[PDB]
Amino acid sequence: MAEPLLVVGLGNPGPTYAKTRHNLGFMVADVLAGRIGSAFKVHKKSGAEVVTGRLAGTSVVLAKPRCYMNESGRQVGPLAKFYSVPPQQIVVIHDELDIDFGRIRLKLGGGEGGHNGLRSVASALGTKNFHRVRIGVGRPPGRKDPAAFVLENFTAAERAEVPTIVEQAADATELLIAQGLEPAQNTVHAW
Repeated sequence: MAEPLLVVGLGNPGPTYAKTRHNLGFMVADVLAGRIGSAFKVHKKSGAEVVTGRLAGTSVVLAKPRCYMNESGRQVGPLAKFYSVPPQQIVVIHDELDIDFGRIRLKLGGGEGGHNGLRSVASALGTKNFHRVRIGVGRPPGRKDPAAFVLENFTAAERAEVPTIVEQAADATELLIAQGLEPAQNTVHAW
């Protein structure tokens, strides 16, 4: 019993892109893994960044693509096969325009803000079914698609609810394994 679930953290390491809101995966996982007693291993290929930590009780594998979102779908595929884990019931932390910054929504689907980061993985797996966690970053105001704006942001307003996301993300991820998704998504909708 107790198979290591695959937790995918969406990160976009780039020249100016490593300082954006697209680095959620490895930026948030850093502090939570450090506390539980977990170090990150660099296995450059499909497992560029992986940490095995156990929250709630069961040990899970948190993988972060250190490549661009374009290449993200190419990371999960081979990695899943190594540990013989089904890439169906996976959780992926990612930023989306679905809601404003402060609260988050964990939902299964892919067609809002980060189309490529959704498409890359969805098209590679040949299906959706992924229940990803969407961090609300708001909808960048403009006559152009947020696609262009979300690649470089410096809005002090996003910083105000950063601590709020931290507490929610760290608690919800553990409670997810502890009981289920309902208690978790109810809490992030309550606070």
